[PDB]
Amino acid sequence: DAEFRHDSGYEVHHQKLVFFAEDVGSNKGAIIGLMVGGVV
Amino acid sequence: DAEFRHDSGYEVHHQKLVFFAEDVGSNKGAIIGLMVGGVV
Amino acid sequence: DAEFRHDSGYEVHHQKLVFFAEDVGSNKGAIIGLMVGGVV
Amino acid sequence: DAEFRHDSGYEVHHQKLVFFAEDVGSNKGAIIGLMVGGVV
Amino acid sequence: DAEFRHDSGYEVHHQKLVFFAEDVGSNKGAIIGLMVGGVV
Amino acid sequence: DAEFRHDSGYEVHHQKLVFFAEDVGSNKGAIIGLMVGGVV
Amino acid sequence: DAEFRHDSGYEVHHQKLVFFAEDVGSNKGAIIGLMVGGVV
Amino acid sequence: DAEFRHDSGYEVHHQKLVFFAEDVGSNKGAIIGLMVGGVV
Amino acid sequence: DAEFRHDSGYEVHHQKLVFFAEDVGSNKGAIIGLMVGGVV
Amino acid sequence: DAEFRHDSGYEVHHQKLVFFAEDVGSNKGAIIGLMVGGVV
Amino acid sequence: DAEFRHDSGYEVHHQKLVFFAEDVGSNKGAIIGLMVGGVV
Amino acid sequence: DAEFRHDSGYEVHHQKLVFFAEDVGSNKGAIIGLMVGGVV
Amino acid sequence: DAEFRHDSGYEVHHQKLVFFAEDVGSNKGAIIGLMVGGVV
Amino acid sequence: DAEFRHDSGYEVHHQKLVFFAEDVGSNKGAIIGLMVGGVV
Amino acid sequence: DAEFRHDSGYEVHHQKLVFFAEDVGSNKGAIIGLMVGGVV
Amino acid sequence: DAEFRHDSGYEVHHQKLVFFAEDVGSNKGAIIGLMVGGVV
Amino acid sequence: DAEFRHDSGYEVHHQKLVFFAEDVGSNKGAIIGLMVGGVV
Amino acid sequence: DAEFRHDSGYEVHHQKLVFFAEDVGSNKGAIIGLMVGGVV
Amino acid sequence: DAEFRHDSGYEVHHQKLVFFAEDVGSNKGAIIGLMVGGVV
Amino acid sequence: DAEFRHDSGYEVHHQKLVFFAEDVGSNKGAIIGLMVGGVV
Amino acid sequence: DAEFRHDSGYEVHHQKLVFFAEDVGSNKGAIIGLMVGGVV
Amino acid sequence: DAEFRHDSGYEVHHQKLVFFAEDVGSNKGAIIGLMVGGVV
Amino acid sequence: DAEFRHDSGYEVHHQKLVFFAEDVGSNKGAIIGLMVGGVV
Amino acid sequence: DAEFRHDSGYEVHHQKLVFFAEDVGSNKGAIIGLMVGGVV
Amino acid sequence: DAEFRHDSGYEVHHQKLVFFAEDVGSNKGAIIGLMVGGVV
Amino acid sequence: DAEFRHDSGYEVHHQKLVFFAEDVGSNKGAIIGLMVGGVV
Amino acid sequence: DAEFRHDSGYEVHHQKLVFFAEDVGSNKGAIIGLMVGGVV
Amino acid sequence: DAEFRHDSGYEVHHQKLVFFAEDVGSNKGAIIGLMVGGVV
Amino acid sequence: DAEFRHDSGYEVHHQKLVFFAEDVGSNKGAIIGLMVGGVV
Amino acid sequence: DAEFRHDSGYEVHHQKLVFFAEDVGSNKGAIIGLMVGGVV
Amino acid sequence: DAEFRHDSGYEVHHQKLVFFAEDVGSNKGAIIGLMVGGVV
Amino acid sequence: DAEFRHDSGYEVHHQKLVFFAEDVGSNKGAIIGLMVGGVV
Amino acid sequence: DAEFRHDSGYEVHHQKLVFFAEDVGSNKGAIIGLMVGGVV
Amino acid sequence: DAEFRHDSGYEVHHQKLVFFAEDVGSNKGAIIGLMVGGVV
Amino acid sequence: DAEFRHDSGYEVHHQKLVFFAEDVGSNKGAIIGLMVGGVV
Amino acid sequence: DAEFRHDSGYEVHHQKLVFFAEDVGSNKGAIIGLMVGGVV
Amino acid sequence: DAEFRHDSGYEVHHQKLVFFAEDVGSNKGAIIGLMVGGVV
Amino acid sequence: DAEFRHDSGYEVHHQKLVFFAEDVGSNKGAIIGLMVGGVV
Amino acid sequence: DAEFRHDSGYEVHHQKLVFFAEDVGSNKGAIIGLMVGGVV
Amino acid sequence: DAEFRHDSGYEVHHQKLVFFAEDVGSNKGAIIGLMVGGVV
Repeated sequence: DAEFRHDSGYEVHHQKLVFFAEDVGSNKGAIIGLMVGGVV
Repeated sequence: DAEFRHDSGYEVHHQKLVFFAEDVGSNKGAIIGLMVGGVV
Repeated sequence: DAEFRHDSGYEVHHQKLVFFAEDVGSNKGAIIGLMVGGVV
Repeated sequence: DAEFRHDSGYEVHHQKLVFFAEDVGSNKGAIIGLMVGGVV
Repeated sequence: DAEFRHDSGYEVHHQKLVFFAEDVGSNKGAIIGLMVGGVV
Repeated sequence: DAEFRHDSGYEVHHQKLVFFAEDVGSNKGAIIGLMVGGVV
Repeated sequence: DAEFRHDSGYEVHHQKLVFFAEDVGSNKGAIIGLMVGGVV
Repeated sequence: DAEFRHDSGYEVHHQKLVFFAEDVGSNKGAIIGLMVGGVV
Repeated sequence: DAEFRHDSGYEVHHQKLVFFAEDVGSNKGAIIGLMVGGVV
Repeated sequence: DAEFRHDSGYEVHHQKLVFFAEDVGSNKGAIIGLMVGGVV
Repeated sequence: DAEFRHDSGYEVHHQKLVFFAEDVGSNKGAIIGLMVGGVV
Repeated sequence: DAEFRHDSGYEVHHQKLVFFAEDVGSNKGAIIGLMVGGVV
Repeated sequence: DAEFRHDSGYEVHHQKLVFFAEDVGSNKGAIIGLMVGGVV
Repeated sequence: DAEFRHDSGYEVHHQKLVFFAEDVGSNKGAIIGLMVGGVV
Repeated sequence: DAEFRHDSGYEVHHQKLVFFAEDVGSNKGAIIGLMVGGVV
Repeated sequence: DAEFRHDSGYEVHHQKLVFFAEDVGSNKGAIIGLMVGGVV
Repeated sequence: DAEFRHDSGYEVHHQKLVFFAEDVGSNKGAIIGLMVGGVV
Repeated sequence: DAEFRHDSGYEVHHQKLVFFAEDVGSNKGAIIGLMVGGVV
Repeated sequence: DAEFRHDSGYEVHHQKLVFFAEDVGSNKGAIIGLMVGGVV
Repeated sequence: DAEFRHDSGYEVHHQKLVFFAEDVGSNKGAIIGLMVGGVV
Repeated sequence: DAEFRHDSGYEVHHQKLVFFAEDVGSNKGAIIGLMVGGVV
Repeated sequence: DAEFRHDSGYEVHHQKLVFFAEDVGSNKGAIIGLMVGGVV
Repeated sequence: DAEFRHDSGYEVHHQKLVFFAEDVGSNKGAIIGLMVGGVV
Repeated sequence: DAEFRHDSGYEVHHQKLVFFAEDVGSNKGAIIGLMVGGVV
Repeated sequence: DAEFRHDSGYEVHHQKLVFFAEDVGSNKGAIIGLMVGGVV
Repeated sequence: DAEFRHDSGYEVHHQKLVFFAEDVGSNKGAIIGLMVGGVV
Repeated sequence: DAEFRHDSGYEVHHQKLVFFAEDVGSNKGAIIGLMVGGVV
Repeated sequence: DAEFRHDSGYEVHHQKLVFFAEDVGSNKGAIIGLMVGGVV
Repeated sequence: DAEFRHDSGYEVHHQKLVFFAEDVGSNKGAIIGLMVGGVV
Repeated sequence: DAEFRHDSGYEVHHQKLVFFAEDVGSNKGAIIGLMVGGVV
Repeated sequence: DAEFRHDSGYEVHHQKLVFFAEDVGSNKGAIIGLMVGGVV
Repeated sequence: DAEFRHDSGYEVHHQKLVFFAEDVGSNKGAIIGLMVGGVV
Repeated sequence: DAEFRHDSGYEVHHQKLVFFAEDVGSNKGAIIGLMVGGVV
Repeated sequence: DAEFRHDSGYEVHHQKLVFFAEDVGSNKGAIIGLMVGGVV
Repeated sequence: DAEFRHDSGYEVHHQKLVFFAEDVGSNKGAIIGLMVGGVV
Repeated sequence: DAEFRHDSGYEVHHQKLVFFAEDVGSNKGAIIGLMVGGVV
Repeated sequence: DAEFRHDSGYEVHHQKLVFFAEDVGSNKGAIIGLMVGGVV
Repeated sequence: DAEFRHDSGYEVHHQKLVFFAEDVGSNKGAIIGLMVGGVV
Repeated sequence: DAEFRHDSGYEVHHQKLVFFAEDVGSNKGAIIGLMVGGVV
Repeated sequence: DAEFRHDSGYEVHHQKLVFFAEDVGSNKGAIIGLMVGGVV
């Protein structure tokens, strides 16, 4: 995207498991079926 | 998006499990079927 | 969106489980079926 | 995207497991089915 | 993309496992089915 | 891409395993099915 | 691409293993099926 | 590419193993199926 | 390519093993199926 | 290529093993299937 | 190619083993299947 | 090639073994299947 | 080729073994299957 | 070739073994299958 | 070739063994299968 | 060839053994299978 | 050939052995299978 | 040949053994299978 | 040949052994299988 | 031959042994199988 | 869908223009945020 | 859906324009926010 | 989809223009955010 | 899909233009963000 | 896909133009972000 | 795919132009970001 | 693929032009970022 | 592939031009970034 | 591949031009970044 | 390949031009960056 | 390859021109960057 | 290769020109950068 | 190769010209940069 | 090679010209840069 | 080679010209840079 | 070689010209740069 | 060689001209640069 | 050589001219630069 | 040599000219630059 | 030599001219530059 992202960690006293999945999905811009510049 | 995101952690005294799934879904912009610039 | 988001953690004394799913769903912008610039 | 990203670590006292999957999905720009510059 | 990225490490007191996967997916630019410069 | 990337390491008190895989997927530029400069 | 990359190491107190795989995938420029300069 | 790259090492107190693989994949330039300068 | 590359070493207190493989893959320039200067 | 390369060593306190394999793969220039200067 | 290369050594306190293999692969110039200067 | 190459040694305190192989592979110039100066 | 090469030695405190094999491979100029100056 | 070469030695405190093999491979000029000055 | 070569020695404190083999391979000029000055 | 060569010695404190084998290989000029001045 | 050669000796403090085998190989000029001044 | 050669000696403090063999090989001029001045 | 040769000696402090073998090999001029001044 | 040759001695301090074998080999002029001044 | 579709044309006495766009929209199956097979 | 669709044309005596956009909208199946198989 | 489609043409007495765009939109199967086989 | 498609043409009395674009859009199978076989 | 396709032509009394683009879009199988066989 | 395709032509009374492009887009099989056989 | 293809021609009364481009796009099999057989 | 292909011609009354390009694109098998047989 | 191909011609009443290019693109087998048989 | 190929001609009433280019592109078999039989 | 090929001609009533270029491209077997039988 | 080839001619009523080139390109077997039997 | 080849001619009513060039290119066997039987 | 070859002629009613050039290119066996039977 | 060859002629009604060139290229056996039977 | 060859003639009704050139090229056996039976 | 050869003539109704040149080229056995029976 | 040869004549109705040249070139046995029975 | 040769004549109805030149070239046995039975 | 030779004549009807030149060339045995039975 036209902007950024961020993340942060820091400590813990025991075991830690982390799973991260960002932005699942097709589109982030524009989807166009058909465009016509001009007819007659 | 034209804006950013953020996250934060910090500590804990025992085991921690974390699962993250951001922005599930197709679109973040525009979907359009068809456009006509001008007819007759 | 044109606005950001945030999250926070902090500690606990025992095991903690977290599951997060943000913005489930297709659209965040505009959906258009058909547009006509002008006829006759 | 026209913007960057970031990440952060820092220490912990025991074992840590991390799994990261950035931007899963087809499109980040524009998809066009068919475009016509002009007809008659 | 038109912008860069970043990452960060730092130490820990015990074993750490890290798995990283950036930008899984087909497109980061523009996909065009067919384009016509002009007809009659 | 038209921009660079970065990474960072630093020490740790015990064993560390790291696996890195950037930019999985076909396209980073433009894919065009067919283009016509002009017809009649 | 039109831009460079970077990496960083630094020390550690015990054994470290690193595996690096950069830019897996076919395309980094332009792929064209067929282009026509002009017809009639 | 049209830009350079970089890497960095530095020391360590115990054994280190490194495996590196840059730019796996077919294309870094342009692939054209068929191009026509002009027809009739 | 139209630009250079770089690498760096430096010392270590114990044994180090390094394996390096740069730019694995067929193409770094242009591939053309067939090209026509002009027809009729 | 149209640009140069570089490498660096420096000392170490114990045994070091290095294996280097640059630019694996067929092409670094242009591959043409068939080209026609002109037809009728 | 149209540009040179470089390498560097320097000392070490214990044994060192080095294996080097530059530019494995067929082509560094141009490969043409068939070219036609002109037909009718 | 149309440019030169270089290498460097320097001392060491214990034994050193070096194996060096330059430009393994068939081509450094141009390979042509067949060329036609002109037909009818 | 149209350019020269270089190498360098310098001393060492213990035994050194060196093996050098430059430019292994068939071609360094031009290979042509068949050429026709002109037909009809 | 159309250019020259070079090498360098210098001293050493213990035994040294060197093996040198320059320009392995058949061709350094031009190989032609068959050439025709002109037909009809 | 159309250019000369060079070599250099200099002293050493202990024994040295040297083996040198230059330009192994058939051709340094031009190889032609068959040439025709002109046909009909 | 159309250019000369060179070599250099200089002293040494202990025994030295040298073996020199220049230009192993058949051809330094031109090899022609069959040449035709003209046919009909 | 059309050019000369050179060599150099100079002293040494202990025994030295030298072996010199210059230009091993059949051809230094031109080899022709068959040449025809002209046919019909 | 069409050019001369050279060699150089100079003294030595201990025994020296030299073996020299110049231009081993059949041809230094032109070898032709057969020639035809003209046919019909 | 059409040019001369040269050699050089000078003194020595201890025993010296020299063996010289110049231009071993059959041909130094031209060898012709058969030649025809003209046929019909 | 068409040119001369040369050699040099000079004083020596201890025993010296020299062996010279100049231009061993069959041909120094021209060898022809058969010549025909003209046929029919 | 688990069912097919259909279309029909037939004639007209003058010019006819038709534009068709089937099934505008993201989904035809199922979109779900998250599932849990079982907890404690 | 589990049902098919249909369309029909037939003729008219003058110009006719038709624009058709079927099933505009995201969902045709089922959308689920979160589902739990069972807790305690 | 698990079912097929169809289309039909037939004749007309004058010019006809037809534009067709089937199934614009991301999904025809299943999209899953995250699934868990079982926890504790 | 698990089913086929179809199309039909047939003749007309004057010029006809047809443009066809089937199945524009990313997905036709299954997209999964992350799946877990089992945890504790 | 697991099924085939079809097309049909047939004649027409005047000029006809046809443009066909089948299955534009990234995916036709399955895309998985990350899958885990089992954890603890 | 696991199934074949088809096409059909047949005649026409005047000129016909046809342009055909099949299966535009990256994937026809399976794309996986990262897979884990099992952890602890 | 695991299945074949087909095409058909047949005659026409006037000129016909055909352009065919099948299966444009990177993948027809499987693409994997990283796979792990098993960890601890 | 694991299956064959086909094509068909047949006659025509006037000139015909055909251009055919099969299977443009990188992959027809499997592309793998990195695989691990097993770790600890 | 593991299967064959085919083609067909047949006659025509006037001139015909044909241009054919099969399987343009890098890969028909397997491309692997790196493989590990086993670690610890 | 592991299967054969085929082609067919047959007659024609007027001139015919044919150009054929099979299997353009680098690879038919297997390309491997680096393989490891086993580590510790 | 492990299989053969074929071709066919047959007659024609007027002039015919044919140009054939089989299997343009580097590889038909296996290309290995570097392989290791085993380490420690 | 491990299999043979074939070709066929047959007659024709007027002039025919044929130009044929098989297997243009470097490799038909195996190319290996470097192989190691075993290390420690 | 490990198999044979074949060709065929047969008659023609007017003039015929044929040009044949089989297996143009460097390698038909195995090319190895460097091989090691075993190290320590 | 380990196999033979073949060719065939047969008659013709008018003039015929044939040119044959088999197996252009350097290698038909094995090329090795350097081989080591064993080290320490 | 380790196998024989063959050729065939037969008659013709008018003039015939034949030019034949077998196996142009340096190597039909083994070319080795350097071999080492064993080191320490 | 380790096998024989063959040729065939037979009659003809008008003039015939034949030119035959077998095995042009340097090597039919083995070429070795330098071989060592054993070192220390 | 270790095998024989053959040739054949037979009659002809008009004039015939034949030119034969067998095995042009330097080597039919083994060429060795330098061999060592054993060192220390 | 270690094997014999053969030739054949037979009659002819009109004039015949034959020119024959066997085994042009230097070597039919073994050529050795320098050989050493043993050193220290 | 170690084997014999052969030839054959037979009659002829008109004039016949024959020219025979066997084994032009220097060597049929062994050529050695210099050989050493043993050193120290 | 160690074997004999042979030739054959037989009757002729008209004038016949024969020219024979057997085994032209320097060597039929062994040529040695210099041989040493033993040193020190």
